[PDB]
Amino acid sequence: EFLHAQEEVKRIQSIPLVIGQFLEAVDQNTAIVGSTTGSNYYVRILSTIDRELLKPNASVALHKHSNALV
Amino acid sequence: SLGLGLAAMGTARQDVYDLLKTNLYQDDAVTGEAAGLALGLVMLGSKNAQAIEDMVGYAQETQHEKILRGLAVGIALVMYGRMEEADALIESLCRDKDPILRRSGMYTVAMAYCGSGNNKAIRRLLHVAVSDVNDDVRRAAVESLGFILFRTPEQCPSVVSLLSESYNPHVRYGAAMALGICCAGTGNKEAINLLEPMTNDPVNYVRQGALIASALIMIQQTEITCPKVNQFRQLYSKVINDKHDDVMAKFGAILAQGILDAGGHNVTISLQ
Amino acid sequence: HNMSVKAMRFPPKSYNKDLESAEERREREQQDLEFAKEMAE
Amino acid sequence: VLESTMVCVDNSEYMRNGDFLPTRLQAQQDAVNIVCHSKTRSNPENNVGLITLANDCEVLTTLTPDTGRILSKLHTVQPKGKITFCTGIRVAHLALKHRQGKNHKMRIIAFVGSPVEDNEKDLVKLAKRLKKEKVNVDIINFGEEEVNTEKLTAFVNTLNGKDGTGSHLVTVPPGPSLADALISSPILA
Amino acid sequence: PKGYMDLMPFINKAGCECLNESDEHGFDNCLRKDTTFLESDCDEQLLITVAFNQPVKLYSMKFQGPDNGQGPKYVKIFINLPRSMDFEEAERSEPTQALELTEDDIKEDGIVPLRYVKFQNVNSVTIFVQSNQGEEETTRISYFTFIGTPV
Amino acid sequence: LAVQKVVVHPLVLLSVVDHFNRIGKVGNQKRVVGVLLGSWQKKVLDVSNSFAVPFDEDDKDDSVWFLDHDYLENMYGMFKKVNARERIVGWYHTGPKLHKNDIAINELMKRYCPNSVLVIIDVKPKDLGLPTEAYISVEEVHDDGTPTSKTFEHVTSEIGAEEAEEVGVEHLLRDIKDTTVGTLSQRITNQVHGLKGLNSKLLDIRSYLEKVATGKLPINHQIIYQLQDVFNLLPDVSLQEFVKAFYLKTNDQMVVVYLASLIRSVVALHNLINNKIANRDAEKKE
Amino acid sequence: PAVDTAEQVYISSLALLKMLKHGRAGVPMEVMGLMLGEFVDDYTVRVIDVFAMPQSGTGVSVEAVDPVFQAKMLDMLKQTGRPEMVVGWYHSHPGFGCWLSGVDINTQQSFEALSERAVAVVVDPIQSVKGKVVIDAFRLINANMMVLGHEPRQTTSNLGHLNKPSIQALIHGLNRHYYSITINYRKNELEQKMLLNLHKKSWMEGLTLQDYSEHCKHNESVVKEMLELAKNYNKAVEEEDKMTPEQLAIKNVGKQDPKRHLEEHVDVLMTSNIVQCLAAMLDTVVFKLI
Amino acid sequence: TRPANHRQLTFEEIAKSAKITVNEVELLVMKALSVGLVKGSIDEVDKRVHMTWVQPRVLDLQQIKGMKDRLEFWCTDVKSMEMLVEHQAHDILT
Amino acid sequence: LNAKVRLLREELQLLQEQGSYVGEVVRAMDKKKVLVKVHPEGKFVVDVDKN
Ligand SMILES: [Zn+2]
Repeated sequence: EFLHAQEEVKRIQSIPLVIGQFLEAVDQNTAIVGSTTGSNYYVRILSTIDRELLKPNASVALHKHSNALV
Repeated sequence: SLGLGLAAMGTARQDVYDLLKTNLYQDDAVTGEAAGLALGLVMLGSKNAQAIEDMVGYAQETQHEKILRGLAVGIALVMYGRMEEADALIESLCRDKDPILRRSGMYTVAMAYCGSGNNKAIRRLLHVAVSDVNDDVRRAAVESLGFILFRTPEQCPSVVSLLSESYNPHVRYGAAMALGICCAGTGNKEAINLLEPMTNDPVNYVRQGALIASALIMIQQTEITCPKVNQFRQLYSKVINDKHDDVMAKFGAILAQGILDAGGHNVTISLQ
Repeated sequence: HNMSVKAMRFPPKSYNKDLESAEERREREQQDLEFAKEMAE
Repeated sequence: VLESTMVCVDNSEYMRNGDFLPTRLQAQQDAVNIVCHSKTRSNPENNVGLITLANDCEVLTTLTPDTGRILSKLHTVQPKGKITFCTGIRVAHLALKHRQGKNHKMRIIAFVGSPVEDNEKDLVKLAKRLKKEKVNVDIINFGEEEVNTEKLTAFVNTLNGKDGTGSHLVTVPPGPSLADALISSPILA
Repeated sequence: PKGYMDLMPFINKAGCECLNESDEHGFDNCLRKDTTFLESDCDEQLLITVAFNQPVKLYSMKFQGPDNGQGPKYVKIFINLPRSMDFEEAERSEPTQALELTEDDIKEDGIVPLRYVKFQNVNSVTIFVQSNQGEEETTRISYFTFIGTPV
Repeated sequence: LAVQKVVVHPLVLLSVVDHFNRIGKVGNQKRVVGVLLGSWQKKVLDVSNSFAVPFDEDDKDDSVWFLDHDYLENMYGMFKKVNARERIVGWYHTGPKLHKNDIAINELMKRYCPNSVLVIIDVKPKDLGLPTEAYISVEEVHDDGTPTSKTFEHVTSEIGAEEAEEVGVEHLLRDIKDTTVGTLSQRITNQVHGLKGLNSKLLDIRSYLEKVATGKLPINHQIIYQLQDVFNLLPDVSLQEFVKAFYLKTNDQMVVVYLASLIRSVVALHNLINNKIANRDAEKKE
Repeated sequence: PAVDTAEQVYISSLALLKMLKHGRAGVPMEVMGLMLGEFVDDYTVRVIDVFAMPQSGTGVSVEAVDPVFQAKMLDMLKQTGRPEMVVGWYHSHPGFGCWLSGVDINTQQSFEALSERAVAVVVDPIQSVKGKVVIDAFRLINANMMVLGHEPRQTTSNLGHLNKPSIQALIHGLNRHYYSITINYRKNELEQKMLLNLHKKSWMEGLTLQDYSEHCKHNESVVKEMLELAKNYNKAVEEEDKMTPEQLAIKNVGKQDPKRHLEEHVDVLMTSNIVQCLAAMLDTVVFKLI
Repeated sequence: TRPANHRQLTFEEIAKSAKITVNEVELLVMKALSVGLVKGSIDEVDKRVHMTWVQPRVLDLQQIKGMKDRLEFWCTDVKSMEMLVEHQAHDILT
Repeated sequence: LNAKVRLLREELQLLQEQGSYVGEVVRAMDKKKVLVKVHPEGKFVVDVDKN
């Protein structure tokens, strides 16, 4: 069921996704992202995201509704 | 059918069985559910092959699920308190591809092993609860643990405590119901301590089962006997009077009040 | 590796408490109810 | 009547003969154009399909409530090969079992214009099988009736049994046109 | 047999029509045992109908055929059919039971089970032998009867 | 040949299974025949959809058989209207093995698709092999002087799924498919399946040779030619050169396994260090 | 005779794949089709098979049902053993959840006039992932009955309230103009074993040995990768000793973890070499000249 | 005729069996190798010819029976390791 | 392991919860009021969470 839960959380990554810019990691599961809409949001990060790729000034795909880093 | 079976429990009268079997064979969803359930009630504990062959044979031929739900309870009741004499039927039901027939095997395990504490039967129920394709069978697998351990009420809040926090809400619901069935009337503080967080479960029906189970555990119980009765008594009122609470969580709370003050505070639930 | 892994001890912490709190999980339901009761109307 | 018919047209080498004016291939094309048209007005829901009776049977057009497509297929039918009447009826019977509407009645139209080179036992057993499925095969014994008048006699007699005129064995002697004798035959009645 | 019994006395023997019958061996042979057999003539297919009083319950049949391959292989069973049944309405319809016989069931020391739930109140039974254990154009049946009880 | 590989999608398998079940319900059928629809990509076929067509064959004679080709055209226009990129790429039949009249049916199928591919989809759940066996009609020009005939040449088959088709399959296989087994265990199970598959293939050849020896079938002289090549290709693993090379290569991989295991153990020790520090720190504050 | 909340819609394995394939291919058009099956009883709706209606033209919305396409497809499906009536219609919602719009409500009313138990199934091929398909079955709520103060359906069971309604659906008229029918899937042993052949590798691949030149180069390259990772791994051990527990994870964001990559390289290399060794050993005796 | 283990024909055997001069053996192998009748190589220093492949030929029933007997040993070896890997890796087998 | 699975399923619902704005505090006010500047949307007077 852990594999099923990991597989089924990927629906949060379904297109379309608004493109943001990773700014700062507040903690493990939350971060500050700058959406291309022009607004800075304090959102959550999907746990299955490689945090080694969260370099500064890295383009990140955000949920079109909740702006979460997916 | 429900009235006739309720009035012919264990009587094993052929005329009642023949009439009820005719109603079951009509292949009506509404009638078959009551006819199938009453079929087991009338032949309660008889363990005769003809009732098993007719009901199990019908369950593998009918295409209406409501009939299966009544038959699943009916098949279990025929082999009630039969100890190992239901082993042959149990493996046949638990190996069935029909989810409802598998649910009947869990119920058959409960009735063949009522209060016997048979760890072999408990071994099968726990295996199905954690490893089964259908959530209903998992919920019934945990539920059947109450009927096997009610003679040793302290044993349930140890086996089912971890299942009370499982990912599957259906196993969590059955975990509530297992405590309610096994610890009915005893006012088990260890069991009540398990149900107390379950009344705040995110899933609605898990809350309903915990509320109903809490009523079963501490029916008639007073403040001195059970310190948490007053807390839960206000908990039932809060859920009912909460306009933003889910309706089926209120269904358990309203039922819980009925069981808690059942019989005008003069009755208790005791399987023994 | 097998010996080291078997020697790892998890303290008996109160599991399933790092999940959503009952009070805070209720907060979304009330707020999301107004979301459906207002945006749709 | 609400029945589905299949025309077992023959394109054997003997269809080049001029015994029927202008050609047996051309004469049978007029025969189909009239018998197929007759089945259309008997019931607008009637189904007509084409099956060739060459060396190897070939279903040119399955059952359809259309007439024009039958003749266009018959236009391209050229004389070739030898008749295979044993397999022609079965392949036509097989299409009858898979018709558009199962309420239709069995009916097969055979254009026997070449000798049937089989034993009487095989022809008789074919009739019994068609009688089992209530299949009526209507055959015109044109062409070589001087030698087919006995093999086909056992075919219809066994199919019709003792009662009921389910199938007919109308036999047109050579003349101007076999179609001119079809409108007076019980096939079109 | 365990409280049930063979039911040829109930079978009226007057409303029984065995289509695709053969003049050589008729339907009487397979209903009386005493050796002999029933066989078909036109085709391997063999349609059988059996009539009796309305109250009759079927548990099992014993369609024992010969061993050469003329014994039935795939059989279709139909119950309570209004109007007549041709070979197509026995081939293009949904049977109550369509048990595919094995060689063990054909053996004279063999009894085949039926889904007793679907055979409770039977007015008449239609039996459609579709194929035999081979490619024999005639299908033979040594013996046959229904084991059960009246309703 | 014209086809290098045929990819049969799970939708086709379910459609073929359902097609065999529904017609098989009304009457016992030796097989059911339908039409395969799909696209073409380079030289690999992409069979992705199928529809049923009326079909019947007399068991006694292979020559007598009927396929409703007018139905075949009518149903194609349906599927072309919905999906224009799916064209007729062959036919299918659920018969466990090939039939003698299959080459005749392919000719009727060949006029709609010149390079028609027959895929035999076995409804019975075989334990080892794939349910699909793709064939193509080719001209086998014999060297014995016998006239050229139309024979089916086998084309490798593979079951692949579209992204959305795969999504539904995993939903239907969610409970029974056990993904907890690691990659290393999966490959070893593949090796066990490879041993079983090779063994079954070898028994099929042995069964054929047994019947040939007793005269049940005559000598093909193409299988025997092929069989001599098979046994000639059997390597001699007892050569000194191969044994030394095998030993040299085996030791090369062992040290890499040794290095990886050496790194694994200390990394495991690091994890145990962190666990004991976390446990000691947690109990100190409590 | 109020409809029961415990009503279930059973979708076959074949039906689910067809709507998923048709819906995905028609993204983002709300591609529609008809669901064939049988109303078993007042509590069950079986969807044996579905077929896709063609798109008349451009436009991301549900078009009108084409009667000639429907009738002559239904007639021609009856010939091949599919005499199943239309029990409703399905259409795709490519990514924006499963609900009914204004056009969908009008389309469903056309089916409700003919069959009162018609079911509107909405499938989300975009949001559907492996092991979890976003599907929902809807039937319209009559405005006359609900306005006067009557629940759309009776609740005699717990079955219909096991799935919590999504906020997106509740926004778009769920429980106001239409209700959701719980969807259960009918799967048999036969179809389930058949689907297990997906991605089933050929028996030749199991005994096939990887090229030893590339295998050694892969052995070479990955071991060289651990040479740098081990050097970085040593630095990571000292750094984390003198480093505060608030940066146990924040400082790991945007910087590679040598320990994580070392495990992946070890895990990759261990299965690569063990499988190659075992396959080589098995082939030594299986393919032997003696 | 010779088994695959002993397919190293010396120049004398080819010369004697073909009634040709030992110096003409080398040209004979070229024709067989060039046309494609046999596959292999020539070791002139050791005067040996290393044939590795021959054109398949028509075989009698007895030779086919011997071929089938070879499959009996081949099938036994494959089955033996199939049980060996299954038994040894039973716990990790999926 | 159960907590990991339970947290994973709850994360999918959590990730659908709308994100939070990022603002700059101008000054604090009485009654737990704070004057902030949402990045594109100017100034606001906002509450303060009880935590
Ligand atoms: Zn829509």
